[PDB]
Amino acid sequence: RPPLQEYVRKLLYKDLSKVTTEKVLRQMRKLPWQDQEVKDYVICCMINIWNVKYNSIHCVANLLAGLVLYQEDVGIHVVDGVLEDIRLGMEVNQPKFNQRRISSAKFLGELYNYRMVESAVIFRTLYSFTSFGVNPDGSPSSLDPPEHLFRIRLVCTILDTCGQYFDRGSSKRKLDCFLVYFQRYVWWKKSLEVWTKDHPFPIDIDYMISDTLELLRPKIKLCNSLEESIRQVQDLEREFLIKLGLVNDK
Amino acid sequence: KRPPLQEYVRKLLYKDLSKVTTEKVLRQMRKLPWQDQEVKDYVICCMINIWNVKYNSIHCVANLLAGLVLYQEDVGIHVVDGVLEDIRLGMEVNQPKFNQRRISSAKFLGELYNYRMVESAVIFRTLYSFTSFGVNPDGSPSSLDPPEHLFRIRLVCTILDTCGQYFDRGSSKRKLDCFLVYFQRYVWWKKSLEVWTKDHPFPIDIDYMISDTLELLRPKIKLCNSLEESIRQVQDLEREFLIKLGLVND
Amino acid sequence: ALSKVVIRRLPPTLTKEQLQEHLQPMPEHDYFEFFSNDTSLYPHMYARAYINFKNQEDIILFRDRFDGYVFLDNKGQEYPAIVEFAPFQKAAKKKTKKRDTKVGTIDDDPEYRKFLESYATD
Amino acid sequence: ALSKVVIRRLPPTLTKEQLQEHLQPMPEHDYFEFFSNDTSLYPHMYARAYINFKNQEDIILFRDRFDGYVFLDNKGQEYPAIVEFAPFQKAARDTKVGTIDDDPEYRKFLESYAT
Repeated sequence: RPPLQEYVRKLLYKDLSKVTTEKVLRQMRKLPWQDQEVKDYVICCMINIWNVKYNSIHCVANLLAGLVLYQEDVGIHVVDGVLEDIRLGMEVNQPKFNQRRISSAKFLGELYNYRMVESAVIFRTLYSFTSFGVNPDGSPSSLDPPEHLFRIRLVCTILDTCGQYFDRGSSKRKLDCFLVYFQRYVWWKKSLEVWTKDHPFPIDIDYMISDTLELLRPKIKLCNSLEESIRQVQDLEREFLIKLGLVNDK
Repeated sequence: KRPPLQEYVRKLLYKDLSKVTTEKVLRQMRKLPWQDQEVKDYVICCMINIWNVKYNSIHCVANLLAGLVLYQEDVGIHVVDGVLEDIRLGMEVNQPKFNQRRISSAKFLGELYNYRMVESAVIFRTLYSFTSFGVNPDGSPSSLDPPEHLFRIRLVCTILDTCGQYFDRGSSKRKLDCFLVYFQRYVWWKKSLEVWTKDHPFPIDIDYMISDTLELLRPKIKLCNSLEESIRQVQDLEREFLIKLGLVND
Repeated sequence: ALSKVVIRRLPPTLTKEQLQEHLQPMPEHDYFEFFSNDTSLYPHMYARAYINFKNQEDIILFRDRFDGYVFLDNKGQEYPAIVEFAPFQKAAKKKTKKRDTKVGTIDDDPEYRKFLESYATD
Repeated sequence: ALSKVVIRRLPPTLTKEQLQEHLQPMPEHDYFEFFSNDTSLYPHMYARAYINFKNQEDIILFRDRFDGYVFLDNKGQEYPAIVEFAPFQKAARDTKVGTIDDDPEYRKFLESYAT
C-alpha cells in the first residue's frame, strides 16, 4: 500500500495507543483534505475502528472530535458511515463479524461522549437494536433467531459506553423509557421454548444485563418474569396514551 | 310465568317505549320501588339486555335513562358499567348466535353518548378495544379473531354510525382521525389473509359497509387501496407520536 | 387520574361478602359495588365488582396481588379473576338529594292496577 | 425538522450520475452526494446516498416512488432500495491544509518505511 496510506494506519491503529492525542491531530490537519481520495481513505479508516484495540477506541473519538473544528464534514461522514455499518451488521448477522460490530457500537458511544452526536442518535440506535427485524409479539424472526442474543450485547455495549451520562434531564427519562422496553425484549428471549434445564439460558448474558442495569440505575426493579415485564410496558404505554390525548383530552 | 312487576318493567321498556312518549314512560318508571335493591337491579338488567328492544327504538331507551338519572342518579352509572362489561364479554364468548345482541349493545353505547351519559373517552376506549383486544400486533389471526371473523369491523361501524357524526369538531375530531388510521390498518390486515381468494373472496358487503361509514364521517378521507399504504399511514402517525413524546428527541 | 378499578370474571355464585373476605386487607375507597347475573349472554354468567381508590399507589399492589387470583364457585370450578381499570371511570357520589316523592307509589297507581288484571287474563 | 433522507442498499457499482438518472426529476434539495465501499463488513458491499429536502411534502412522494425501487448491477442481480430518514440528520478555512508534503516527521517516517 502507498506510503501515505500506511502512514495513517500508524497514526490511527498504532500510535494513538501510546502517544499524545493532541500531537497526532496536528499531524492529520497536515493531510491534503482538498484531495477527496485521501479524505475518503481515512473516513474509511475510522469506520473500520475494529482495527483499534477496544480500550483505545475512545482515543480515536477523541482525535476526531478535535479535527471537525477544521474539516467538519469528515466527522459527518464517519458518523453516517458508522451508523450505516451498524444497520448493515444486523442485516448480515454472521457471527464472524461480532468483534467488528461490537467495536462499531462502542465507537458510536464514544462519539456521543465527545459530543459528535446528540442523545437522539444514541437512542435511535438503541431502539433499532430491540425492534429492527423484531416481531412485535416477541416471536423469533429472520434477523433475530431464537439463540441469537447479540442485540442484548449491542444494547449493553452502548449503555456501558455512554449510558452513565443519561442521569439527568430529558436523557434520564429517555433512558428510563427504553429500559422498560429493553426488559420486555430480554424476557421475550428468555421465554422462548429453546431454553430448558438441558439447554439453559446463558448465565453470562444474565450477569451482563444486571451489570449494565445496576451501573445506570442502582434502584431499578429487575422484572423476574415476562408478565412482570409486559405489565410495565402496558403501564408506560398507558401514560403515553394519556399525554397523547387519544381517548382523553389535553 | 313471571312476577307481574317484572312483566310491567319489561312492558314499559320493550313495548311501550316505541309507541308512547318517553316522558309518560318516565312518569311510571319513577313510581317503581327503587328503594328495593332487587327491583333496581332488575331494571338495570332489563336495560343491559337492550337486545330485547327494536333496533330503531334503542335510542328511546337512552333518552329515557337520561331523564331517569335526574331522579335515580346511580342507575345510569350501573347501566353503563353493565353495557361495557357485556361488550367485553361478547368478544370473549364470540359465538355467532349472539351477533344481534352484541350489535344492539354497541348501538346502545353509542346512543348513551348521544344523550350525554358517557363522554368521548368511553366511546374511543371501546373503539380501540375492538381493534386490539385479542388481536396480535403482528396482524396474524388469533383465537378470538379467526380469519373469517369480521365482527370487529361491524362493531366499529355500528358505533361510528350512532355517535361518529359528533366527532367533527375540536379534540374529538383528532381522536377519530387517529383511530381511523388504525382502523384502516386493521381492515387491511383482514383483507391480507391467505383465506381470501377468487374462490373465497372478501365479502363485498363488508367493503361497502366500511366506505359507507367512513364517507359519512369524513368526505375527504383517503381510503387505502393496499396494506402497504395503510401501514405507511400508521408509521407516519406514530412518528408524530414519537416527536410529541420525546422518546428519542427533546 | 384513573381511580376506578373493576375485578371481573368472578364466580357467578359469589357474594359481596365472600369477595371482600378474600380481599382483606382492603385499602381505602369511595366505591365498592357488586353485580352479577345481569348479562345478555346467557348462560355465560359471571360476577364483578368496582372499587374507586383514594390514593392510586394501592391499585398497583391490588393488581399485582389479585390479577390472576383464582376463585371457586359452588361446584369447585376455577375462576381466575381479571383486575383492570374500569372502562367507565365515573362512580356514584353519596346520596346527593332527598328521595323522589314518587318512588314506591306504583303499588297504588291506577295504570299499574289495570295491568294487574290484564296479567290475570294473560 | 426531519429533512435528511438516505437511499441505501444500492448496487456497489452504481454511480451518482446513474442514480439521479433514476431519481429525476429531483425535488428541491440542499445536499445530495454518494458514498460506496466504506464498510467494515466486507464482502457485503453496497452503496447509498443522502438528500436534504427543502420542503416536507417532497419527501412523502420521494419515498413512495423509490422505497422498493429495484436497481440492477453488472450481472443482473437485483437490489431493492430502501428510503428512510437518515439516522444522523446533520448534513455537510484552515492554513495547515496539505502541508505534510514537505513535513519533517513525515520525512522521517518514509525512510522507516523503505526497508
